[PDB]
Amino acid sequence: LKVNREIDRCKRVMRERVWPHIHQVLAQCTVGAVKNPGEPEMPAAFITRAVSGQVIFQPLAVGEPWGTSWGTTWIRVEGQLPETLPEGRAIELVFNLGWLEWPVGGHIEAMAYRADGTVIKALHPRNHWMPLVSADGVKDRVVNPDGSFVVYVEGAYNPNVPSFTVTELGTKPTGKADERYEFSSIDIAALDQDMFDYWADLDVVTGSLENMNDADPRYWKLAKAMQRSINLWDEKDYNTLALARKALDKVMHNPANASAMTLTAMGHSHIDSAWLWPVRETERKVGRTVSNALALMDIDPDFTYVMSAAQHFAWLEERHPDLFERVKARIAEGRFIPVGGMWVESDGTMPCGESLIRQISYGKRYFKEKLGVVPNGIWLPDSFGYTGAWPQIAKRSGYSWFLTQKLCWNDTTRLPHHSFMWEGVDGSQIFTHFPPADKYDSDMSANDMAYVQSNYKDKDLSDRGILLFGYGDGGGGPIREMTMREHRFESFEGMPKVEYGTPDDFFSKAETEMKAEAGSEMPRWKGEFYFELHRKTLTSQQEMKRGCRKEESMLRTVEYLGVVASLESADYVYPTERIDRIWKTLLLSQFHDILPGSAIEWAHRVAREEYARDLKALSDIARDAIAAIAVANPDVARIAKARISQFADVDPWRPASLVSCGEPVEVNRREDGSATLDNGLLCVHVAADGTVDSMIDLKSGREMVAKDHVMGRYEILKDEPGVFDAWDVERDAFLCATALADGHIVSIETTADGSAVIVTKNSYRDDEISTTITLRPGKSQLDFHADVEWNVPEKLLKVDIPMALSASRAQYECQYGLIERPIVKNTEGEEAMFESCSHRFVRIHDSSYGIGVANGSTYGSDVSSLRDRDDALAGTMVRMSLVAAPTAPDPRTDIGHHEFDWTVLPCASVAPLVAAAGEINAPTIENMPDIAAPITLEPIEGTPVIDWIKLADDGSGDIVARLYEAAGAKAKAMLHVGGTLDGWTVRETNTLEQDESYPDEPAGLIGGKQQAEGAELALNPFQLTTLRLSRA
Amino acid sequence: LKVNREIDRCKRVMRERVWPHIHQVLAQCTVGAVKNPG
Ligand SMILES: [Zn+2]
Repeated sequence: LKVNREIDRCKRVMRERVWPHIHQVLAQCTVGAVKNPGEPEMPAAFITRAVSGQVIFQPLAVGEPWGTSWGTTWIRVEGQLPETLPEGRAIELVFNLGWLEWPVGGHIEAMAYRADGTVIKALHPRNHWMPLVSADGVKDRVVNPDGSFVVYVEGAYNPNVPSFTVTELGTKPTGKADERYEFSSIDIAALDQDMFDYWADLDVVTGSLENMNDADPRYWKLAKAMQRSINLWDEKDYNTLALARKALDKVMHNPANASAMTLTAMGHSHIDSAWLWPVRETERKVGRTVSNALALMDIDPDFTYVMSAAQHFAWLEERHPDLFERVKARIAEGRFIPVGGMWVESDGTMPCGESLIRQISYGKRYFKEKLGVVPNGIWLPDSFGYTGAWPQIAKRSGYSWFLTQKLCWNDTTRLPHHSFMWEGVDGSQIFTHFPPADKYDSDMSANDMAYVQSNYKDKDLSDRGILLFGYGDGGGGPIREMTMREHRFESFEGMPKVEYGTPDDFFSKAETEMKAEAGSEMPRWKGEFYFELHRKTLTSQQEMKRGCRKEESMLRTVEYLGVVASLESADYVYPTERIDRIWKTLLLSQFHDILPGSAIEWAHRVAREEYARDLKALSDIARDAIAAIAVANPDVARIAKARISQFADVDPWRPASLVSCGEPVEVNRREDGSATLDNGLLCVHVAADGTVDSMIDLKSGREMVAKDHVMGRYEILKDEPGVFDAWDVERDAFLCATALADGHIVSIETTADGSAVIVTKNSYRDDEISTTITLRPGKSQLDFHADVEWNVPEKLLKVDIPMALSASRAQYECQYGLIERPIVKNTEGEEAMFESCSHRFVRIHDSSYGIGVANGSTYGSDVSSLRDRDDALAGTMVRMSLVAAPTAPDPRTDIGHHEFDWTVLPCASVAPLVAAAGEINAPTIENMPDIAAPITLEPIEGTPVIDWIKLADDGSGDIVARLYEAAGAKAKAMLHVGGTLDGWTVRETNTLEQDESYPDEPAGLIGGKQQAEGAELALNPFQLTTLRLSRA
Repeated sequence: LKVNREIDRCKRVMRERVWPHIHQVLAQCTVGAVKNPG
C-alpha cells in the first residue's frame, strides 16, 4: 500500500535529512590519553595526581583502539570555545569513541570529571554529550574567563560479552583489544532546539502508524500530514523548517479518547549487581547511571526517577561523595524516589526466611539513617519466581504493596490478571501489580503505548497502570529523547494518557479504586508464583548454593552462642560490626544473577572465595565465644563434635553430640556380595551394586522401597539446550537419562561408636562417584554421603529415591511453612512444572503414613509416579539434582570434587522430618559445654518451632526469638525460661523488632507485655511471630 | 508452541554442534604476499 511505502520515506528523512542537522559542529579539541590495563584506582586519587605533574598524556591515534579489555584510559580534553557562537543555542561536547548501538550497558562506557574531582556527566552509547553552555548565556564552572577549558574523561573499555556463547572474555584482564573501537575526533557542537523538536514530532507520528489500524480516520489524517510535512522541508533553505512544523500541527493537538487508560511513568534503570562483568565494575556503573539521572533533572522539571538496592546507594556513597549530596537534594524535593527497602534485589525463592528478613531489615535501616525515607512496597521486577511466603513477610514487615514483572517469560501459561491480591500460605494478602509493558526497560515508544493498552489484562475494572522506562540491565538510565517524546503522548488522541508520578501514590489510588469498583470480585491468587522457565538455575553453580546454606546455617549457631555467652560471662563484647559485615557480604551474593549462577567465570570466582573466607572467620567468633561459656560453667561437661540443631526430638537447642550411644548394629555379609544392615529400628538390605533394594520399618512393618526398584541408582542426563545454556533444562533431557547399572561394594565395616558403614564406587567414562551409606544405633533414618569427581561437561547428575507409598500430591517446604505440588501432571500447564525447588526436605505421605528425604545442599528435585513391571501401581520416584555443567558464560563451570549429604526417614507426622533436616544442616563445633537453652517452649498442642534466637540490634541487651508453626495445624504452647533470665518480660513485635501492630495480622501472645515465665502462645497454621524479651 | 522452540534448538545444533566438525584442520601453511594499489 502507498502509506506503508510512505512510512519508509519518512523514517529515512528522519535518519538522514533531519537528524544530522541537530548538532552543528563548531571546532574540534586536542586530546591526549594514558592507558592502564590493570585494576583501576579511585578517580579522586588520580586527578590530584594528574593536576600537578605526574602524568604525561601521550597523544592519541585517530582510528585505533583506545584501550585494552577490562582496562581504563584517562583522556585530557582541551578546547577553545571560539567566538561567533550561534545566538540562543546551547554548546556541548560530543564524544564519538566508536560506539555501537545494540547493547547500551554492555560495551564501552566513560565518565567525565571536572578538574577538581567532581562529576559532570556520564557517557554511554546512545547518550554521549556533555553540556558546556546551556543556551542561556550561563556557562559551566569548567570554563576560564576566556573560552579555555579542560576536561578529564575516565573511559572503561569493557568488552561485549555474549549471553550464551563460549568465550574467554569473562575471565580476567587480557591486555589486548579484542573488539576494535576507534577514537574519531571528540568535538564541540551547537544544539538546535527547533530541528530537535521537529525530529521528536516526526518520531512520535511515524511510530503511531505501525500500531494503528486503517479503520479509524486518524490513521489517514495522520499519514496525510506526515506526507505534507516532509514534502515541505528542504534542508538547503532553513526558512522552510517553520513551514514544515506547521503542517505537522493540525494533528498533534487532539484530546485523547474518553475511555483511554492512564499510565504513570517514572524513570528507572535496572542494574544487575553482577552479571557479564566483575563486581568491581558495578560500582562505576551505579555512579554513571546516577550522574546521568541528575543531568536529566535540568532538561525539564516534573521528571521523576526511582532507584532500588540500598547496597547501590552505599557503593555510591564511598566512590562519589559529591554525587551523594546532589541526590539528597532531590530526595527532599520529591523527584528522586528510593523504593523497596532491601539490601539487593535478592533471589525470590532460594534464600531461607532469615535471609529475606535480614535483607529487609538492613535495607530499612540504611534508608533511615542516610536518606530518611520509609518505603511502603517491595520492588522486585527481575527474579526467577517467588517463594509464596513473601506476602506474610511483607505484610508483617510494614509493607503495603508488591511489584513484579519477570513472570511474563513463562513458556506455557499466561497469568490471568495484572493487578490482583496475592495471598500466601498463611492467609495474609498483599496487593500486587505487573507493569503491562511486560518489561522494565522501555524506551517510551509508540509501540510500547500500543502494547500497554492492548495487552493490559484488566481493562474492564482498573483502567490504571504503571510504566517504567529507561535503558536497563546494565545501567545508562533514560535519555533526553525519551522525556521529550513523553510530552507528545500526554493526550495524543489514539493512545493512552501518560503522566509522571511516584510509585506510592499510584499504588495507593489504584488499589483503592479497583477495590471500591470491583467489589468482592477482586482478582486473587493463592499460592506461589512458579516460574515456568530457567529450571537449571536451582543447580547451575553448586558451590554457590552450598555456600549460601552453609554460611547461613552457621550464622544461626554463631548468633545463638552470642546470646548464651552474653548471659553467662559478665564481661564479653559481642562483635556486632564483624557480624554486620559478614551479613552484608552474604546478602550481596544472593543477587538474582549470582545465586542462580548465571554470571561470567570472574564473578563466581570472586564470590566463591568469599564464602571460604567468611566461613573461616565465622568459626573463630564461635570458638572465641565458647571460650567464655567454658569459664562461666567450669565443671559441668564438655563434648567434642557437638551440633546445636534447633527443634530436636527431645531437647530443642541442647548441643547434642555425634557419638550415637546405642547398642551395636549387626551386619550380615552374604556370599553373593550383598549385605544386611539391621539396627533396632531399620532392616536395610544393600544389593551387590550399591543401591539399597529393600528397607523395612521394623516398628510398623512396612516396606519402604517401591518394588522392582532400587534406592540409590545414579542417572546422568544429556542436557544441551537451545538457548540460555546455564539457565534452563530441556524436557528432552528427561527422556535421555541412562542409569549407571555397573558398580560394586568396595567396603563393609563398622566403627567405634557402633554404626555400620558401606562404601561404594561408581563411574561414567571419566568421573567417579563414591558413596557411603551409614546406619547409626538408635536412629530411624538412613544416611547417604557422596563424593563426586565430575569431569565431563554438558551432563547432569541426579539420584533417585523410589518410595513404596503412592499419593496424588508431593509435599515440599517453603521459607516458613509447606506447599504441595501435583505428582501426575494432567494439563499442558502442569507439565511445565517438571522440576521444582525443595528446601531441605521432600515428603510423600498419605492419611496415616509417609516417607521423607532431607538434603544438605541440593535445592532441586522432581517427582513422578512409578509403575511395576506387571503394570500395577508401585509407588513414587523422587529424584534430586546434584550437579550440572553448563558451558555458556563459564567455560569451565563445576569441575571436580563436590560433596553431597542426604537422609531418608519413615515419618507418619512431619515433626521427625523437620528434626532430621535441622540436624543434617547444622554445623559442628568443638569443646562445647552442654547447658539447657535459655528459651524453651513446652508443646501443649501442635508443633511450634523456635527458629532464630538472637541478640537485639539496638545494643540494649534484649533477646529476640523468631518462632513459627511448621505443621499446618494450630499450635498452643507456653514459654519456660532458664534460671539466667528470670524476672524478664516478654512482648510481641513485628519482624523488624519494633512495637508496631497491624489489624489484618494475628498475633502470637495472648495479652500484651507480661512476665516471660509462663506466657502462652497460640499460632494459627503457618504463622510467623517474633518475641522480644527485655530485662525490665 | 513446543515445535517452534524445537526448531531453534535444531538450528543451533546445526550451527554449532554439527557444522564445525566437517573440516578437520590438519596443518597450517606459511604465507607471503605482495600488495599493489594500482
Ligand atoms: Zn536483572
